[PDB]
This record gives sequence, C-alpha cells and structure tokens, in this order.
Amino acid sequence: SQQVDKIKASYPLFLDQDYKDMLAKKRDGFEEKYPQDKIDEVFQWTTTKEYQELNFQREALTVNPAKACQPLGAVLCALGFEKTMPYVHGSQGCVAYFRSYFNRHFREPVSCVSDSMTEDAAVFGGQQNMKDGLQNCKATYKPDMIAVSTTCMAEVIGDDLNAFINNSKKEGFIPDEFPVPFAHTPSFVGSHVTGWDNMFEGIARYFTLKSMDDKVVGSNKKINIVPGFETYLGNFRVIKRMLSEMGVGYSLLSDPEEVLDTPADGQFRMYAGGTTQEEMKDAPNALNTVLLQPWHLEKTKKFVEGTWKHEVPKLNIPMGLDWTDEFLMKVSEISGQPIPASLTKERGRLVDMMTDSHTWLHGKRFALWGDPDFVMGLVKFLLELGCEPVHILCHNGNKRWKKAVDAILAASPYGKNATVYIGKDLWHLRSLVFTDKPDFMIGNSYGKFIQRDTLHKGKEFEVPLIRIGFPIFDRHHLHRSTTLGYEGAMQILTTLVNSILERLDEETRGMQATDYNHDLVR
Amino acid sequence: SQQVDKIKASYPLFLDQDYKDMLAKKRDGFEEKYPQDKIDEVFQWTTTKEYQELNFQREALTVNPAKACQPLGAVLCALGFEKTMPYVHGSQGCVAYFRSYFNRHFREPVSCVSDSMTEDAAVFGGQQNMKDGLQNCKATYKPDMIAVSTTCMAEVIGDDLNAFINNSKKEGFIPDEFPVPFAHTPSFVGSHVTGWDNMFEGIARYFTLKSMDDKVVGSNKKINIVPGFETYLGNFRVIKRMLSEMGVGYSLLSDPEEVLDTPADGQFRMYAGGTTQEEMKDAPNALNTVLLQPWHLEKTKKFVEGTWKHEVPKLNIPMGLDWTDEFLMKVSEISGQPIPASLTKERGRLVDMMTDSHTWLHGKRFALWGDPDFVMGLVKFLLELGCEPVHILCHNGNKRWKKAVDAILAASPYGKNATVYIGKDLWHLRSLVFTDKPDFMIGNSYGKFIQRDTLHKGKEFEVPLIRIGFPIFDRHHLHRSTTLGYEGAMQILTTLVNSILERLDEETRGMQATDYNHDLVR
Amino acid sequence: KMTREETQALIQEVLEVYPEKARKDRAKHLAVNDPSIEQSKKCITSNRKSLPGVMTVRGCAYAGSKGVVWGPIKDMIHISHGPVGCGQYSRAGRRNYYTGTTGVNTFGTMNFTSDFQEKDIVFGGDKKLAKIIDEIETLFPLNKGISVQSECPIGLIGDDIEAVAKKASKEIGKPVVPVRCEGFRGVSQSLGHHIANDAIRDWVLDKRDGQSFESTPYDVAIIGDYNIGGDAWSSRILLEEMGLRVVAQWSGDGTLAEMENTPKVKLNLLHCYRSMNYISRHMEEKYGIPWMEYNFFGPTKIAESLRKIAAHFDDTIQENAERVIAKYQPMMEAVIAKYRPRLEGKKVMLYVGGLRPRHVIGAYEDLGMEVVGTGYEFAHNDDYDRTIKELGDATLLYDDVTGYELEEFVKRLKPDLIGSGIKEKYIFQKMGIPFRQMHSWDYSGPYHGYDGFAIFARDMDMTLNNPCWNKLTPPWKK
Amino acid sequence: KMTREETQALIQEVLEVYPEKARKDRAKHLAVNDPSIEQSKKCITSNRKSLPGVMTVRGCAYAGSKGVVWGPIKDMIHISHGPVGCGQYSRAGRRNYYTGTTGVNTFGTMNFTSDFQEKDIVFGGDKKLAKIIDEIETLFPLNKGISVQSECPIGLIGDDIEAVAKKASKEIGKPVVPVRCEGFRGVSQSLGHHIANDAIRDWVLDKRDGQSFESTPYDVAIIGDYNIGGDAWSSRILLEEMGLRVVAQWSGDGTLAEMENTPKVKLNLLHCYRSMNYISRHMEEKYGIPWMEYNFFGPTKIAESLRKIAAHFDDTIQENAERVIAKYQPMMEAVIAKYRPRLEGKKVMLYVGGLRPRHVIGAYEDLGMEVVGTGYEFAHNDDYDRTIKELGDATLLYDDVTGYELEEFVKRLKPDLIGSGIKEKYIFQKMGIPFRQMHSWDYSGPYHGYDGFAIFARDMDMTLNNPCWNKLTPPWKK
Ligand code: ICS
Ligand code: ICS
Ligand SMILES: [Mg+2]
Ligand SMILES: [Mg+2]
Repeated sequence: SQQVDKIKASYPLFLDQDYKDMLAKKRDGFEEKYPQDKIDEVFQWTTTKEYQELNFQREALTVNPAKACQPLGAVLCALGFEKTMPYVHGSQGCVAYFRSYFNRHFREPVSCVSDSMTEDAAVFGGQQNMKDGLQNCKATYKPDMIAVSTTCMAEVIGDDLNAFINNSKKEGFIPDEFPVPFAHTPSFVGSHVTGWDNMFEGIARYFTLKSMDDKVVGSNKKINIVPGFETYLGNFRVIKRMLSEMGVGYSLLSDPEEVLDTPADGQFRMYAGGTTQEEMKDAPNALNTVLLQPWHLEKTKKFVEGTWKHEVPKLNIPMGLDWTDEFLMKVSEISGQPIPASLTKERGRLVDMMTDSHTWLHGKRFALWGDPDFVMGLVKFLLELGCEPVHILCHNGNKRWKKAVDAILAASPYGKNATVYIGKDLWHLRSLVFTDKPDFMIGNSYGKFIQRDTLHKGKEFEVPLIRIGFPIFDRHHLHRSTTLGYEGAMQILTTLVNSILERLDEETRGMQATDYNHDLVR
Repeated sequence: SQQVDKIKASYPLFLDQDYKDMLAKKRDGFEEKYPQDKIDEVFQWTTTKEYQELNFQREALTVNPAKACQPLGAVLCALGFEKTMPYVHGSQGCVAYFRSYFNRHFREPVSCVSDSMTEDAAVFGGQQNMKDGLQNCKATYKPDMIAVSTTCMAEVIGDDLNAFINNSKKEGFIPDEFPVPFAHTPSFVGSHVTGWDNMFEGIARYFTLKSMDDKVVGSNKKINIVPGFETYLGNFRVIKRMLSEMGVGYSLLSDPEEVLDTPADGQFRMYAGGTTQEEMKDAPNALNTVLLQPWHLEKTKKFVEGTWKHEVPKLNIPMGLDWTDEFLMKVSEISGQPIPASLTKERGRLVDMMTDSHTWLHGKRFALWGDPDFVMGLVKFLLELGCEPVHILCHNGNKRWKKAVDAILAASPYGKNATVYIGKDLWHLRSLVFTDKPDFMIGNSYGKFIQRDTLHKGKEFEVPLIRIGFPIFDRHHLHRSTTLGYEGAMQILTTLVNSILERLDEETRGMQATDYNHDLVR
Repeated sequence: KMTREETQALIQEVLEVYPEKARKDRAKHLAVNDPSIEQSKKCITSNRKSLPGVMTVRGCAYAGSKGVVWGPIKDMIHISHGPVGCGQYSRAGRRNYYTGTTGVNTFGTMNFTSDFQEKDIVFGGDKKLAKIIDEIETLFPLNKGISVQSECPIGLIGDDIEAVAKKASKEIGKPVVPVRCEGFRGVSQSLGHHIANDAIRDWVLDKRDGQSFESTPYDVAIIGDYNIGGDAWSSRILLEEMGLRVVAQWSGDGTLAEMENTPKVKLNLLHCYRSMNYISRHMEEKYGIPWMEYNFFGPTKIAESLRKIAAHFDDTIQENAERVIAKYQPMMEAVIAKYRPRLEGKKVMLYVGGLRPRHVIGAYEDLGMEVVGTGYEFAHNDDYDRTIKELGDATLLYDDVTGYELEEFVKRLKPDLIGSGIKEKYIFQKMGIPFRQMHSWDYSGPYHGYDGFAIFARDMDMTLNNPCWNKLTPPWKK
Repeated sequence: KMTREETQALIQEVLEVYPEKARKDRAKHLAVNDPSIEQSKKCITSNRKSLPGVMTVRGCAYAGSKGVVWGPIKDMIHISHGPVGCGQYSRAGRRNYYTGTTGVNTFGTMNFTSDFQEKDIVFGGDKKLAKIIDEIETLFPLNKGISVQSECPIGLIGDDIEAVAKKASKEIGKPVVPVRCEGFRGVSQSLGHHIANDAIRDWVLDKRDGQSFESTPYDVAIIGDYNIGGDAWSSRILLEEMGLRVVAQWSGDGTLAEMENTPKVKLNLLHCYRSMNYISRHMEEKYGIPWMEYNFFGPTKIAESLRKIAAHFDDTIQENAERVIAKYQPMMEAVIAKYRPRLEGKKVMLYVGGLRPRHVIGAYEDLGMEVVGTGYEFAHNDDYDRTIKELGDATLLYDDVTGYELEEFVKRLKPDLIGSGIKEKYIFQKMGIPFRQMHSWDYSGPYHGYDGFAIFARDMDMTLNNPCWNKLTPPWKK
C-alpha cells in the first residue's frame, strides 16, 4: 500500500512488512534457494586467497570486463567532425547499444545509423545495404560527411568497404565527391580505443593520402592535436584553452565537445561544431602532430609519420604535474611561443594545493582501472602526490604498455607495492581488493558492485569507489569534468583528498565511540 | 602499542583493547559519569517536540551560532585592496583569531595587524597605540594603504579613530598623504557582514567624499561592482569573466582573489592584485554601481546613492537562473553591451542540466543556513529545481529580509512547507531537523555536528550535510568553487544531485536486503 | 487537435524526405487509427526488415533473448558468447529486479562473456566454450545452470554450441542451454523472444514432467513480467491478496526451479503477449494449461484484470477480487484527486517496444490524459489488432519509426509529454517537451498494480509540471 | 653552518627595518644561545607587551583561559561571555580530545555565548547572564557545572559576574565559576593561564576538603596535558602500565570530579609547566602534594621521565618502570631504524607557545635532527632558563617573534623543516620549506608517549621528504 502524501518507490516500498512476508514465501515456497548459511560460507570463500588463486587461473572465462568493442570508439571519433554522421556497416543491434551507452554517460542525444544487415546478407554480403544506406542516410539526416565503420558480422563475412563505397558512387547512390571515409573496426581485435585509432586514421587518409604533392611541413604554422577516445568535455576544453592562452595556432582533429553539450533552448541540434574537412585536408601543412593518448593512436602515428612526415614528439598524456609541464614545453619549442605568466601561475596554484593536502594523501593505497593512457596518467599523478597505487588494472592493456608503467613505478618509492595487470577483469580486481585491501578504488560505475561486495564482508573491509573514467552512469554531469592539464590535476587532487576526509568523517561519526576524532578542522 | 609498518593515529589507535579498558576504568573510577541509560534517555528527550518547545523559548542563551563579528568582515574587505594591510585598532587576541579563521578556510596566509591595546589603554585609550602602530606597520610591512577597523574594547572605551589617525599624521608617525581609511566595527552590532559594509563605506568615503566637485556620472563608461563578504574565489572570478565576455567596462571594488590564491613557487607574497586606489578615486565617474549582496551593503548603498548620485539597480544576488538572467540584462541595459552568444549558450547548458536531473531533485527537502543574500539565492535556486526548502535559518537576518524571502516562497508551489527563522542558531536548527526531518542540510562545517546527532538517533534519522557556505574547514579546496552565475548554478546542481545519488547508493548497498535498487544507471 | 486528413497530410509531408524506395516502404508503416475499419485487412505493416541508414530505434535478437527473456533469471549464469561489446552494453542496463546475493547464488548484474579474440574467429570458439563452463563450475558453484547467448559471429563461423552444451550438461548435472540468438537473425528484438522461448521449451521446461509437486486449485504463473523496478512484485501481491498461489514468475526475479514447476500450474497469466505468447501456447498444447492476457497498468485495467482472472476459478476467488478492488479504491481515489487535476487534458505521445504502446493508455486515461500518438519498435500485426480498441479515433500510428519521422511528428503534434526510451529522451528535452522513459521508468516505478499507479501519477506530474520547462527561452530572446 | 657572529649579524640586519623605539625593544627579545654564560644573567627579555603594528603571533588572556585551561573540561559548560566573535573563532579549533555524548553529558565542541548586543553594552549583561544559567539548566540538565569566560567588554562595563555566579551556584547546587580572562588583561595567553588556575583554586578545588576518598600509595594526577590528538591517553597508559593510578587529568579529557579529587593524590605530574605551575604550587602549599616536571616527547625523555617518576615511590614501581621501558624498546628501535636514516642531519626551526619549543627537542634528536632555531610566543624567564640545557650551542632564540623577523630568519638559516602554528604554515610552504603544525599536530598525533613517537617520526618523514617539495620551480624558469 501507499500513503498518497508520501509515495514510496521500489526503495523503500518493498521493505514494507507485507512485501517482506510475500517475498519470504516466494523464496521458501518456489525458488529452491540455497540456505543462507551456505550462501554465507560461499561468499566468505570468494573473499579468500585460495579463491583468488583459482580466479587468476581462468584461461577462457571473462567476468565483468573493463573494456568495450572497437566500433564504439569509431563512433565517438566520427562525432568529432563537422556535420558528420557515424555509420556502422553491419547489424543494427550494435548501433542501438552504442547510442544508449553514450546517452547514459553524457545525458545527451547521440546520432548514429546502421545499414541493418540481416541473415539475407550473411552469405551474399552487405553491398546493397551500403548502397541504399548511404543514400537514405544522406537524404534523411543531411550530413556533409558519413564516416563508415563495421560490426563484427561484416568483419566475419569479409565485406570489402572500399569496393562497396566506390560502387555506391559509380552507380549514383551518393555523389562521387561526397566524403565517405571508412575503417574496418573488428570487435574481436583490441578494444573501443582501437576503433577510435582506426576510424581516425581512415579519415586522415581520406583527405590527405592522394593530395600529398602540394604539402609542406610547417607551412601553416600550426600544431595538430589528436585527442583519442575522450569522454570528459573538460579535457577537450582545457587543451584548447591552454593553447589559446599561449597564442599557439592549432587544429584539434576530432572535437565533439559542442555536439556532446548542446543547449536546451527549444531546438534539437543533430550536429554542432566539430573539426572541419578543410582542417583535415590542410593538416599535413602543420609544423607537427601531437598525440594526447599515444598508447591507442599507434596506427594514426604510423600514418602521420609515414605520409605527413611529421616528427611526432614522444609525449605522455598531459596528466599530472610533470607530464603537463613537458607537454607545454614541447608545444613551446615547436611553436616558438613562450609559456605565459597565466599558465605559470596556474601551475604554482596546483603545487600550492599539493603542499596543502599532502598529509592526507600520503601513503594512501589505491586500486584503479581504465584505458591505458588514462591509467598511466593517474598512476603518475598518484606518485606525484605521495600515494601508493597498489592494484593497477588495464583490461585492454598490452605488454609494451605494462613495461612502461612498471618503469614509472620503479622510479618512485611510492611504486614499491604496485602491480600492473593486463588482460584481467573486474572479477580479478574484486579478489585483489579483498586479499590485499587498498583504501579506495578509482574507476568507472562498474566498480560500485565491488564496493557492495566489500561492504558485505563487513564495514571494516569496505573499499569506497571514487568515480573517474568511463562510463559513469550513476552520477550526473561528471562528464563535464577535467582530468588533463593543471586544471584536471587540481580537480583530481580535490576529489581524492575529499573522498579521504569524507570517509574519515563517516568512520568518526559514532557518538562517544569514534567521534573523539570527528574534528571540525582538517 | 604500534606495528611500525602500519602506524595508527588517534583513530583507530584508541580503539585498541588496552586503551578501551584503560578508558573504561577512567570513566568508572574517576569521572562520576552519568549512567548510560540516563544519557540515552536525555539524548532521546533532546530529539522531541517538547525539547524543541523549551529550546525556542530561549531569550538569553545562544548555542552554536551561525555568524561571526564585524571586524572579521572588515579584514576581508581590506584584503581586497592593492598593497593594503588590514589593521584592527584594539586587542591583539582578536587578530590572532581572525587570521586563523581565514587561514583554515582558504589554506593560505592572511595578513593582518593589531595595535595591541592592553590594560594600560583601558582607561586612557589607545592614541599612543595608534601612533606607534601605524608607524611600525608602515615600516615593517611596507603597505601602500592601512585600513583600520576596531575590536570591541576600543568601541567600548570610545576611542575616536578619526582624531587618533589625524593626530598620528600631525605628529609625524606617518606621512600626511598616506592613505588610512577607517571604520568603527562594533562586534556587538550586527555581524561579520556588517563589518564588511562599514569598512567598504569607510574606504569609499576616504577616496571620494572631499573630491566630488569634478565627478560626472557615466563619464568613465564603467560599472562598479561591490561584491560584499565573499569566501568563494570562483565568485569573484565568474563575475569578472562574464563582464569581460560581454565587453563591459567594470571595476571590481574589493577584489581579494589574487592575494587569497598566490602560487607556491618559492616566494612568499604578502600582497597581490587588489582594487587600486585609482579605481576607488575614479568610481564616482562610473555609469552606476551594482551591489552583489545588497542585504549587507545598506550603508554602502546610502553613500553611493547620496554622494555619488548613482541609481543603484534593485537586483538580487546573481544566484540561480532567474537572478543571473536579471543581472545580465541589467548590466546590458546600463552598459549598452548586448548579451553575447557565449553566455546564451552557457545558460542553455544550465537549463539542459536542469532537465536532465529534475527527477532526482523533485520534492527533496532541505534545511539550510548562511548569510542573508547567500541564503535567499540558495532558496531561489532550490525553488527553480523543484526542491522544497523547509527550514531556512539566518542567524544574522532581519525582519525586512524575512519578508522578502517569504514573498519568494509564496511565488512558488515548492515554498508551501518552508519557514524562515531569524535570530536563531544551530541548536535551534538541530531541533527542527529532528522534529521535521529534511532529506539534507546545506551549510558550513558546523553542520557536521548536527549530522552526528541525527545519526545517533538512528541511521533512518540521519540528515547528511552538503557543504556550501562559510566556513568550510573539514574539506580541502572547496574555497575554489563558484556559487554565482550559470557556472555557480551548474556546480550547485551537480553537488545536490550527486549528494542525493550518493546517499541513495549508501541506502541500497545492503546485499540481498536493499541492493535490488542498487542500479548501475541513474 | 488534428483531423485524420491533416495527420495524413503530415505523413505525406514527412515521407517527402526519403528516396523513392524508402518512401514506398515507410508509407506502409505509418497510419491513422480508424476503428470503423476492416475486420481482416491490416491498418499498418509491421515486423519487416528495417531500412538501411534511417536510424531505427530497434535492437537485435540478442537483446530480445539475453537482454529481455533470459538475463532476468537470477540463479543461472548467462554467457554472452562472442566478442566483448554486446555483454558490456547490456550489463545492468535493464532494471529487471531480483532478490539475491550477487556473485554467490545470483548473477543478474554480472557480465559473463567469452570475449572472442581473432583466434576464436579463425579457429572457432567451441573449445573455449567448454573450458568456460568448467571455470564457471569452479568459481560459481551455487549456479543452478548456464545459458549460452550467441552473438553475431557464432552462426557465421559454424560453431556447434548445441554439441558443447549437451556434453557439458551431462558432466555437470545441470541444464546448459544453447541459444541461437545471433543478432543478424530476424529484424529486431522480436525474433530473440521467439528463439529464447523455444530454447526454454527444448532444454528446460520438461525436466520435471515425471515428478510430483504439491499442487493446489489456485496455482498460477505470471508469464511475461520482467519486474522492471519491482513491477512483478507489486503485481504478485494483488494476486495473493486475491487468494492465488504464484508458483513462478517469467522471468522477473525468476528462477530455474520456478520455470521447471510451471507445467504444474492451473493457469498461465500472460502480461507481455509479444515476448511470451510462444511458450504460453506450447504449454497449452503439451500440458493443457490455459493462458489469459491481462493488464496491470492503472485502476480501470487492474479491476478488469482481477475480475477476469477470478472468473476462471470459483465464487470464492471472485468474492476475493471484489474485496481486493474495494480495499484499494480509497488509495486510488486519493491519487486521482491529487494528480488528475494537474494532468487533465494533457496530450501524450508514446513509442516503446512490443506491449507498453497500448498497455499504458488506460493508466494515462485514469489521469485524464489522452494518447494522441503511439507506436512500436517491433510489434506484429496481432499487437496492432489489440491496439485498435485501446486507441482513440484518428490517433497517429507508427511502426519502426525513424529518428526523422518521430522528430517531425512531435514538432507538428506538439504533445505535452513524450513516453519513449533513452535514445529519444534527450532529443525532446532540448525541444522543451517533458519526457518520461517508458522502458526504465526513468529509474522510478514500479508502475504495475495499485502501488505502481501512485508512483506513475507522481512521476507524470513531477515531469510534466516541472519548473524547468518554463526556462528554456532566454528572456532577451522574447 | 652559521657562526655565532653571523647569527648575531643576522639579528642586527633584521632589526634595521624598525623605527627606533621598536628596534630598541625588539633587540632585547632576540639572542644566540651560549651555555658559557653566567647562568644568573638572563639570555633574553620575555613576557613583555607586544609592539603595536608588528604582527605578533600572540593571542589573548581569553584564549589562555577559555581556549586552553577551561575549554577541555568535558562535563562542564563554558560560557563565552560577551559579543559573538571570541567563542566562534575558538569553536573546536583546539584538538583537546575527550570521550562523551556531546550536547547531553559533555559539551566541549559546542559554543555557548551570551552574544552581547548594544543594549547589553549600555545596560550591562548581569541580568542576561542570570537568565542564561537558568536556560542552561533547562536545556542541558546533565551539566556538572558552569564557567563564565569573560571577553573584553565585561570588565570595561563594570558587570559583576562574581555576584551572579555566587547566587546562581547556591540556587542550582553546582559550581558556577566566574573567570576574569578579558583579553585586554596581560600581554598574551599567559595571564589567562594564571587567571584560570586561580579561578580553579578559588571556586572548585577545595569543595571535597572535608571528604573521605579511597586512596592508594600510587595515586597521581597528570597536570597540564590537554590531550591534543589523544596525547594524555597515550601518556596515561604508560603511567598505569607502571602501576600508578591516575586520579585526574588536567584538563585534557578532564572532569569536574577529577579536579575535585586531585587534592587527595600523592604526586602531581606537571607536563606543561607554563600553564599549570601555579595550581601545582598552590597544591604543594595547601595540601603538601609534591609536583615534578616531566617530558613524554621521544624515547630518551620518556625513559628519563618514567624512571624519575618511579623513584618517588618504592622499589616495585621502579622495577615496573624498567619493565615498561623494556617492553617498548623493540618498537622504538624499529621506529628509529625505519625513519632516522631519512631524517638524519636535517635542521629544524620551531616557534610555539610556552612549552613545546624546548620540550620536543629530544624527540627530534632521537631522529638525528638538530633544532637550529626556537622560540616562544609567551614564555617567561623561567622557561628560557629551562631551554638553555635543551639547546645546542649557538642556537638562534626568539621571544614574541614578529612576522617579519621569522620570515627573515628562515630565509637566512634555510632550515629543512619548520614547526609552528596555523598562521605560519602557509607562508613557509610557499617558500618550499616543509612545515608541520606543532600545536594541532597537523590533524595527526598523538605525539606524547611511545605510541606518539611512532606517529611523530612518520609525520616528520612524510612531510620533510614529500615529493611536493621538488616541484615548486617551473622547469622553464631553471
Ligand atoms: S518484454 Fe519487451 S522494449 Fe514485453 S522487449 Fe522491451 S520489459 Fe519494452 S514495451 Mo524495453 S515487449 Fe518488456 C519490453 Fe515491452 S525491454 Fe521492456 S520496456 S513489456
Ligand atoms: S598549554 Fe599552552 S601555544 Fe602548555 S597556550 Fe598553547 S596544548 Fe602551545 S606550546 Mo597552542 S604552553 Fe599547551 C600550548 Fe604549550 S594551545 Fe597548546 S600548542 S603545551
Ligand atoms: Mg544533457
Ligand atoms: Mg594554500
């Protein structure tokens, strides 16, 4: 039942006695549920070193992964180009999911089409789907560019995208001069970040490969910036802001920050902002190209080095103090622009914050996960703060990356208790935070379930989650944050120290038991 | 005892058995402590309607106030002027506390001097203190201006500041043309905000009263902005940013944002930025003066209207959507500058966030406190969000203010369950959140103790604190936030929604009991 | 309010955008309701392939199998079999609520996957699958059984998951269900429902055919309620207040045991016709268990449904139904008095999957609201047949609506509220149009039953009348 | 690294900044240690008025009475009597820890005030004060008694708080202690200590003089430990492990009953000489209770202190002291082995109130660190006498240092670490110099006792060796 002046939703409605009784009868009468004691005993066993051993011996099962599939990344990349429709050649179920996943993270519309290949196309291939699809998409949604990627069906069947698009043009489904860059994005290779790399290199090739004759390195006096798979609006914005403050001419190649943040002013805008085709066409005339997330931009890098002849600087993701410094110094060198007083002051304000907060941060132990570049930047900054990153998980990481991270750890005393895991999942991570308990986890919304598991063992074992990464689905508007630059470091620092203090307040809020340390001033 | 590789501080050290036993013997042997049962019974009684009745019948005792004293506000005002040293004529104990209070909030140095009046001066007065003090301060710390306020001692004994300063000049302690504006700031009138008003009007008079002959309204084509007592760096910054974006010529009169945020770069900077003397001298030539916090700038307003002849617009604090809109439209009208695309889009992004988050915010009940302008802006925004501000407390509020807030409440359906309290304290508020429980409190760090009290009654009665206001001492770097403009509204919205969701996750984290509603996606 | 002729002119205008082929197709999927129409002639085409490139809202057969039918079964482990995408996007995105200790005796919010790599494409994944089942037995020993939810590649590479399953089931002594719900099959989620219902028929349902069970004359199963926000629980309680005994729930908060005992019940109560008519009809064929359709959205339909269900039993149950209805009437009257005056006369457009586009109309009408447009992603003609009587005259109808169509229709019809999914939500909010998710209940609900209806009414009012909608236009642009 | 001559030259250079009068005064408050001095000549002037306008770190007599001595007494209510400022700024700023149910039987972190308005200035606050006591009895019935902590105005307006207190105490049957700690009195926190010690003497201490008490040979009181971060508890435990019975703690975690029983003890153990020598001396005069100074900072001083305290009793306590010291040796040696190699050879400057500027030197030396500068806000000559033996030769000394002086000394001496208060912390951090709060323990501690020393060493290392200090210079400015 309900009181109408105080209506209860699922929580706490189902805690009402009548519901409790009914569900106790359901369980006992009809579910043949294991007895509680046995559930308790098995739970206990899932928290042990013995269970962890069995867990890490898995060779075939993946549980609770911490990656997605390539075309997810291809779509995000495509969204960053002016009046560009993402188009995924293959099965439509995929596009429904890609859109939902991003809708839930950004709380925004996400525009993407499928060509809806079915069983009919499973033997003969999707040539007709491509012809009708391109024509329908162009007329219905009026993009200036359609960026084509693939689902696993199309990859398995082996559709030749190049031929299908060229035939679509030859037979008048779309104009010859209408831009349709493409990439194979197999979901059973790499991950979402690989998809972004592949899509990006596809678009770069489309507008530059056949027109290299007139290009001269440095002639436009700009720096290209490739951001990679990035799901924080603040990150796109902070890079632009810093370069503009330095007076550095730049082109951000794939810039979705406008279309992922349109105003609610009475009108729906399918398209907004984005990198122009002119920018991509002119990009070989830049002084150089900077890759903000190099560990998932390897194909892009080979193209930019091999065809554009740019000497891509060896830069880490500009996260934390050192790596932001090095990014700015390199941009200074390439551009000839000095680092201005505003950025100098901003840096020192970050360092002020570090001095002010160091006592609470020192020695704190973190589990963390995410994409390779993000993870290593977070690792680096944690070391700069005097924190210990004990469990470092990158499901979609490789051996070369792990070695680079292991060397970062080995150069700091705060790295001594750290291990890097690649190819491991969040069920692996769950065991680690039981057997070798840290203070906190840093990761995405999927971590909430690990936090729940730890609390069930007992309050003293609970490992709180700090949400930084992708996706974040159970909080609102964190997609507006920043994790790059001094600005991102300040926000990360603040989140960390206040998580520590918040948890300390919780633990010291017990009247007459723990509140002796419930200090007003920290 | 201690494990050296895992050292325990007070928490959890004193939870060790040996310490627990020792303290149980201390209590039983030596403290003559009331029995637990009796403590329980009395606690229970403090949570009742009966106790609340007795509590609200207080006429003479104040418990846990939510205000400070005038000179604290005078100091902050003074800090906002270039190379200005705050100087408090009277007892030095005061300045020790003022400095500490700001040090703890801002995690920065806070420069202020006393003239250290002692018993010697208690009958004869502090004339010699003023002479030597001005001279010593000027030589030791080399300010370009000394801004004088008073402690309660000097007010009680009745020192004539004007005469003392004039005598200091006549007898050669400081040069005749050295600026020494002053104000009486009695701690037993009004509050800290009153002190800011008094100090500001003092400084305005110092640089303008005798030189009005040559002034012409509008001649410099600027708008003056007086911010009032403000302890968020973002607030000063967002006002400047919005005006600059509009291309509006302006003077921020009292601007401490630089000196409250110097970089840690190897050098201590006692002074930084601030409003110039030239700006104050020229201020009567502005088009007009806008007061951001009019409910504590009444004296300033009388001066600006009576002597400058400025037609100060009737504007609320620019908090939330409507009042930010009104501020921008007024500045547009006065300046002739159109409101630009960038601010229009920023507004629409705020509105987007409101549409995205409205379901979690709807009907949420809040207790809140702070200074009059801050409180009413928070009330207004809560109504814009579909939240119900049930307990509205302003210790330093007056009857005219209460009536203005009551009209704001009456213009919204979400105001129906709200009461405004003036002259009440946080022990009053404690009773209200027990007898008429809200979902959350919004206030300063003093609220933490109310949250502890509510949890002791039981988890189902706990009212979580959301820290917005001053002072905030138990979290780090929240002083960098914004509460004004669209930017401030976005940050408040984000804080509110995610407090709600955080608390919902806590309530639904119980394995097999409440985690049916522990949803990934919110 | 628009005339049939205007609505029909709207349809014609919108179709102008498409190439001829697309236009000719889409013209068959857009209609205006006319209940004085033909007995046998369809009003609209349905359950056909989506056109390429037009931005359908539809998903795939894996969604309808793994996401919809199987995923909710709380005590089995469902393997997403293929590359890593499908399981990750579908992980805990549907609020099919359950009671359990997750990771120990229940597994619903977890993602189990074979995470196919290129090696698995080239050499096949059967060996991988066999090892996975072993590893599952080691690490999750309280699982009652396993399902294998095929993603696109399994069919295309010629893996034999039926062979893997039958051998593994013999060894481990539990059902291992192979499901051929690869996403290239069918046109939508719909065929996944069918494939999934058949996998249940063929691998689970008959296991206890020989066995005795302690039965009563009042034993029922709730078929096709996935317990979104506790929807099934707030339904179940009314059925028990009426004197019935709910032996099974398919598949919200459901278990293997419950499914396996369902052949012993006296009556199958079908809420979601679309998704589970298949198994309902199988059970009537093989076991002689009748099934009836009911509707638990809003007081009108609940009363109708309770009386109808009761009349299948005896006078006692019928008396009971009258007691239950009377008990909740003061609540319903209080809810209507509070919220109906705030919603009276407001217009709604819906777009959902296979049921709710018709099923929720009664509840909106209980609040004085009118549905002026509705449609389905993947309904069949039998669903459109059932929609006609539920709809007002001259109501716009749309099957597998395109992004473009839905936007144009909304711009013209100017509804006061839209009820659709996550892919639609943030579009219409930008237009200043109140929007409520009618899949996820916008993280609210339940909406089924008497307790559900009070939450439904609060939510419609909360959103439709929210202050945010008055603030989209900057004051200096009026 | 600096000669006496250089240090003396530093002093002369720093004094150049001042006008003549100020310079003449300040020259008396700055010195260089030389233990080859006539031990009857003063090394430094102390406990004099601050110069106007020079930015002393010092507080007021209210701070030393309310903030320091009285405030920690957990089961009494301390009224800040006057305008609202003093109580607010002093609300929970000092970590004088206690165990209780705050608002019910303890009141330490609350701010009770008479919040004077203008009418109270003009007409006097005595009537207000009387009503306040009534209101307190109504609303806080478990309070064991009340103190009245006078702020500047009480004395200046001629209120008679002694009369109010006498009448109110008779009525309510509990101590009501009037304290004339107005902040214009004295020069610093110091006089507030003295006023507060006398208020205890005159209004609390003798109440149980007639009465019987169950005494033992080993009854002691800890005098002058305010339990900063649990300092007194980590002291108490050692004294009880040694076989003594701590009847009272003044005033960290202290109660009225404990104070009132203190005249029954066999020995007063004085940690903070400055703040509570007065009451210690009174208790020796009136009751014949001896008092001894001790020091629980660091293993060297703890051992010395335990053996010294034990030798006042009997052979058994002395045996016990040897047992306690031996029990903790493994711990101390582990702490030294871990942290002393990271701190060896590092230089420290201190500036604190009345005790810790000398008392913590031994602990720093147990980690191989050297104090190259120290000073006090408000010490007296007797404190400086006690500092000489604790100090290294040619150590810089500063009494009531000015903002300017402390900055200049730090710039020249270039210490590796500074230990001072909140008003100093953020200055030196900007200069790139590690800083640890030596009042608040930077929200850490305890630092007293064996358990305290482990935390002290961790903290010094944490801060001195922190990575943040290598990062202050932008790499493009090197
Ligand atoms: S199963 Fe169907 S799309 Fe009947 S696949 Fe879909 S939880 Fe919809 S209209 Mo999401 S035929 Fe259920 C449905 Fe309806 S997932 Fe839920 S809301 S009543
Ligand atoms: S009482 Fe004194 S200033 Fe002896 S006023 Fe001060 S808690 Fe200091 S050096 Mo704050 S004579 Fe205690 C002191 Fe020392 S408040 Fe604490 S640290 S040992
Ligand atoms: Mg949005
Ligand atoms: Mg700082």
